[PDB]
Amino acid sequence: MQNITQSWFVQGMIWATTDAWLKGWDERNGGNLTLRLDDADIAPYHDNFHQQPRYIPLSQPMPLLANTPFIVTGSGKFFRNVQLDPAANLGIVKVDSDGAGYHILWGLTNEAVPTSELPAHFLSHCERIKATNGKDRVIMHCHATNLIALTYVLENDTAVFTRQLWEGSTECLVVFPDGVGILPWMVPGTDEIGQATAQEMQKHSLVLWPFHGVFGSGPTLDETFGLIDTAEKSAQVLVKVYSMGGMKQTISREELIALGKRFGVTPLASALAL
Amino acid sequence: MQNITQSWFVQGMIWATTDAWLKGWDERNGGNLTLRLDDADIAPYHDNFHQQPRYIPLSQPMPLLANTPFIVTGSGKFFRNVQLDPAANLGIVKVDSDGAGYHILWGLTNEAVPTSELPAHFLSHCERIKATNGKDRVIMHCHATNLIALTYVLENDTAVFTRQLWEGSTECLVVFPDGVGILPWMVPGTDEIGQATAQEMQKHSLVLWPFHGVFGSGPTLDETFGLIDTAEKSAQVLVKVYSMGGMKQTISREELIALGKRFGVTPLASALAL
Amino acid sequence: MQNITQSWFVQGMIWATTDAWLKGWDERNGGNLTLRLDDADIAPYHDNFHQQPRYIPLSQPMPLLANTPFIVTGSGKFFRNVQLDPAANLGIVKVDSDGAGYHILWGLTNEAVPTSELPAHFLSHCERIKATNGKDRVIMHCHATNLIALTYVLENDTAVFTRQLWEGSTECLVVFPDGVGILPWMVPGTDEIGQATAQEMQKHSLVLWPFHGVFGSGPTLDETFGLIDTAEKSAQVLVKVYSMGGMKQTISREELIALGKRFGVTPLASALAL
Amino acid sequence: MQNITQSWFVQGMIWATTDAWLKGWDERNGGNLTLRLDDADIAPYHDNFHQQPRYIPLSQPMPLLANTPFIVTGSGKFFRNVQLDPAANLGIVKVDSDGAGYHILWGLTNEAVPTSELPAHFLSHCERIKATNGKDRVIMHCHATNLIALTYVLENDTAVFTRQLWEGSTECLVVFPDGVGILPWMVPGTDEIGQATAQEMQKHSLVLWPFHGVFGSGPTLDETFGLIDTAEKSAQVLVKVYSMGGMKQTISREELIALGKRFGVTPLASALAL
Ligand SMILES: [Zn+2]
Ligand SMILES: [Zn+2]
Ligand SMILES: [Zn+2]
Ligand SMILES: [Zn+2]
Ligand SMILES: [Zn+2]
Ligand SMILES: [Zn+2]
Ligand SMILES: [Zn+2]
Ligand SMILES: [Zn+2]
Ligand SMILES: [Zn+2]
Ligand SMILES: [Zn+2]
Ligand SMILES: [Zn+2]
Ligand SMILES: [Zn+2]
Repeated sequence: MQNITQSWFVQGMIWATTDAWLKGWDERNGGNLTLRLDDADIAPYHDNFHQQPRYIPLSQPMPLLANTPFIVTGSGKFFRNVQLDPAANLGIVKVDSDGAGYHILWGLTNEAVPTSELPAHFLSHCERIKATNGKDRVIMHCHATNLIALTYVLENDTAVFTRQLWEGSTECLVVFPDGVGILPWMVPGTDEIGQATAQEMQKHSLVLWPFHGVFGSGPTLDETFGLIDTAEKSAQVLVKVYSMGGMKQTISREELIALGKRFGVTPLASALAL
Repeated sequence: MQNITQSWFVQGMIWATTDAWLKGWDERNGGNLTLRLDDADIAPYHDNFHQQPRYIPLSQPMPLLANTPFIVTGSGKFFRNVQLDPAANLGIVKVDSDGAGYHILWGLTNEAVPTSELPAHFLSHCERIKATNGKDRVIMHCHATNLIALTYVLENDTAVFTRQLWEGSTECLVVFPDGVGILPWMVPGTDEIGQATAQEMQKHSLVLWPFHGVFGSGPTLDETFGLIDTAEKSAQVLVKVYSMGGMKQTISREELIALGKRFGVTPLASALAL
Repeated sequence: MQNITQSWFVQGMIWATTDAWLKGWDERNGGNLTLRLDDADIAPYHDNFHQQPRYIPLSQPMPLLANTPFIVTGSGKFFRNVQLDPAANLGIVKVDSDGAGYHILWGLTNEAVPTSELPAHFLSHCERIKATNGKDRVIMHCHATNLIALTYVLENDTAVFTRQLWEGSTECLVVFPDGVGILPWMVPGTDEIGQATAQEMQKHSLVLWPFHGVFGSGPTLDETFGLIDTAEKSAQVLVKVYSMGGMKQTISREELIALGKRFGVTPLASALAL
Repeated sequence: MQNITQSWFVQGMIWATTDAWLKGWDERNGGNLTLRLDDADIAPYHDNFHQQPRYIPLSQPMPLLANTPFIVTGSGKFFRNVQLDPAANLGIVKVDSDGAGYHILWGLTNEAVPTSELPAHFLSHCERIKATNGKDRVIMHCHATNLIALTYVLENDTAVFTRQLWEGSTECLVVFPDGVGILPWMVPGTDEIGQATAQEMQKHSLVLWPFHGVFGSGPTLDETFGLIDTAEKSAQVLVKVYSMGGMKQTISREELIALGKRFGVTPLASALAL
């Protein structure tokens, strides 16, 4: 066999955090990542676990997550460093039988704790489980540069921002037909931002935090990264276009309608009506 | 000997898709790549082939491709992932004796299929074989960032866009004297876009899809990548120039004429007449 | 055991200089880095030391640094090259018992000397030791591209520049609540710039040199790099925003106040009053 | 011992071409590089040489280069590929006893030839040998993106362009006090451009070719790359500044004078007088 560091999920967390770091999305400790696992994923490795797993209570219980293991990035940890020492910067946590707290089964060495945003990641996992009949398994936050820049110049409105993003690369309507939900600026790490993000996650796989960054959900690390990368690539194109004095032409409503029909998706009505 | 993963063509596909990924041209599954092989390339490795190669019919037969093997990127596959698992993300296909379909000789594991754009890649291969007396072997699509951005600000016209690209780096006229053919925006993955792209490929080695990306043809992976990289580098320069308020000076018609004479190329007349 | 090149501190210097090089912050010999060590760090490796450590006097003695070892980048050395040959490009120096000079214990082969800016790094180390009760251990200088660009377009004033940086990413107020001190342009490598930078370091962990670059202080290589990376990422966002015609909206004073309260920091009053 | 591929000079050529490729300066075959060697460099490896070195005549003899070996990039070769197969993409050439031609001692396999710009590189080597009493050993050409972009917006005049570059990063006056000589646009690969570049090399270590790229000279690969990287980094800053609507403040003549005095350099008078 092998050590847990060579598992598909530890190697996956490494690749995702490194690639996000390399894109320029995760300065310092900016960003966090949680992946919902099955018991079968971690089972072969139980003797690599901490002998006496630390328990941390959850302020709000999440019975929908009872008995569920996750691999998570740590609080104050750098995406840059994950590849260098996965055990120091990542943890495997398991929510207990009534969803009242979790045990830290592996990693987060030297008394590290999960991302301060864990109970918020958990709330969004809950809404995404319901919204997708258990398909979604990942919540990813990063400081995607061009998407951030756009929040200073575009109206911070779901329909308006979504429509520009759709225009900025042909694939975007196909990739996120439900659009990108945009919150008002909120104090990060608060219960209130967690709740508001989870509420937006009911209707969208992508949520923007003006002047701060993006939140994405998806079934796998690759698909979730890909989702955020698609929105950020469109944002990159838009920044160049706006910098050159704006669109002389663009993808029309008629074209977006034809696109949604061909790919069997229902584009967000408000964004499409503009 | 060696396994097929170490062949020049599998290693070539890996390098090309990775480099395109690293340039920022291939977010998510954006992009696709097909390379026409000879029987001699794949022959040493036949016992590595799937035991019972899956057959897929072609909607339109292509007898010009009868008996021809290709290595191709898979549908829904990420350029990012090719280096990690070539067999999962790439396939070797061989068109049958009457060009009615192809067998999947190798790769595309777990029921993966070639790029949904395979019959379109095939149509362009056909036109490029005819246009170059069999020299061209590669069709490459990617989401080249600056070229995309320019399609929102420049007139989407072959002559006009080609002329700006020629101006944006001295080598461009020498590298693509036949210019870049620009289609109207079209729904991707359709028969209609495949046909229109193949028609443009009769007269140009590079074709642009407004608000979406670029298509290039060439004799080798390196030369085809190089061709697209040249156009995208010129586009990068132009974006910076337009962002700084536009050209105060540029390469003149007189200079472009002198350049084409020295290098023994015939610049596209309409682009040169501007 | 191991050679000194595999120590945490030599490997740390390698990663920090390489990453800064990869970010585009350290063309040629642009940039310098010094890390304050303990005797326990270098002790195991004393027999790897130069047999007869070269002594260099300090123009101004620094008794606060008596007996203190540092690992430092060399004068005229390239950040790019550190990874290739740490011993050629890095040195371990130890300040003597009265702070009158230092011995070169290791590295800086072929008669290389520490960064010409060593006595200035030392002055800032002194002010940062006092300002943080010995917590700070690193002084890092680099040519952070977007921060440089901003010094041609923003008022070069501590309060004004700090406030824009806070606005340019939500985390910035939390990461540098004391702000970024901005000096007038000064001739580099002079006693005068060393003194002025050290004076600014009394009140700020980050100091800008208009038309030149940034200086940061912190307790570890990672945290200091992270600090500079945070300011530069905000600057990158601001450059894009200014390029697109400026802020239509931004983080308000009210929001910054709420942010500082939640995170338990006191934002620089003058920057906050704007 | 070792094979020639592990020599300092083959490894140096690899690093220089790869790094230039990674910076985005060398799309396709854009760019070329020649390094003047001594007989002592190549001597240990003579039995690795081609058995019967191919001879190529020089159109104009260069007796100043008699008996001199060089390692060079090949014609039509990609900087990207050098790391993959140095022998295919690089050659060691040795100019014969009267400077009438050269033998290809090593590399350029499969009938490859040195950069079509070899006799031009050679002419500049000659002028740089004279200008520096034999210190300069490298001629490097690349398609440095931001420097190219600036040639569409700044006056293509030595004094004017040099002065902006000096302003764009404090170190530039110190690094190239003699300035950057700017030619008119010329047809590349011609005798005329070779001559004009060599003439500019009498007075400058850096020469710009509008709408095309840069040429640099220096004593080592690192120092020459560093020289070009410095000018390109300043150009990058200037592009951002011009994109944000231009300089509100900048490095003054008075400051540049003070800078040149401190560093013991004589700034180009015409650029300084502006
Ligand atoms: Zn965040
Ligand atoms: Zn067990
Ligand atoms: Zn919504
Ligand atoms: Zn596409
Ligand atoms: Zn067999
Ligand atoms: Zn056409
Ligand atoms: Zn500096
Ligand atoms: Zn000892
Ligand atoms: Zn201050
Ligand atoms: Zn060139
Ligand atoms: Zn011999
Ligand atoms: Zn001159």
